Amino acid sequence: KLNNIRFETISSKYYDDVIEHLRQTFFADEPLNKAVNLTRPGQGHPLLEQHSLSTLKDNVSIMAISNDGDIAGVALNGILYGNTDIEKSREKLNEIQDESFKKIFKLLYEQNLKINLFKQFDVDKIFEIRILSVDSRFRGKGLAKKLIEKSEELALDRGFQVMKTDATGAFSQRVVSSLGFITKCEINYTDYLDENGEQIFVVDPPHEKLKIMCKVIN
Repeated sequence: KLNNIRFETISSKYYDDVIEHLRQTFFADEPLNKAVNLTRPGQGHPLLEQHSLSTLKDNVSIMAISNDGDIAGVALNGILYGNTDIEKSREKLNEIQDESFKKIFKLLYEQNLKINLFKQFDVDKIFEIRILSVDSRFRGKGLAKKLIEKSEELALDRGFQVMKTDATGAFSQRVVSSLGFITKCEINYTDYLDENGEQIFVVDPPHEKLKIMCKVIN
């Protein structure tokens, strides 16, 4: 049944299910992952999975569970601290052995250098939406938007004042725009070129831009 969907904060007993959901329905089809053939469904990826698990452990992610306990969708959210040493990401960047993964990491890193949301809003932590995923069986039910609404409700509960997402896809961008998020930084995939003038990411329509977007919630 496509109804009686429940929303809950993701706890450890569910990590396996959630990671499986991501392997099966999300990772391979995300615009940038797809552009560089990062992986295929069910196969997963050690780095993607490590990152998702570390995110889950922030205890601010939301899942939509169906009547029979299937993961209908998730919002994997993480906490960004203003006091985290930047160096971190440099080392991480120069540590990766997966060429394809490194390209994505680098684009996200580089764009994030162009703004400082901690200073702009005078906050020491930011609630980051990292993955927004809905299982194909459950599309057309408005779950993606609900997952973000629920994420904002939890963020407010935990005393956050600013939410952020680095949205790589057009559907997620439209969802968060509809909920009041504003673009702070953006770049067209057709404009992000290697030294020889060829695109680093050749991305399938309708995905055209990476947008770093944010919302003041309190």
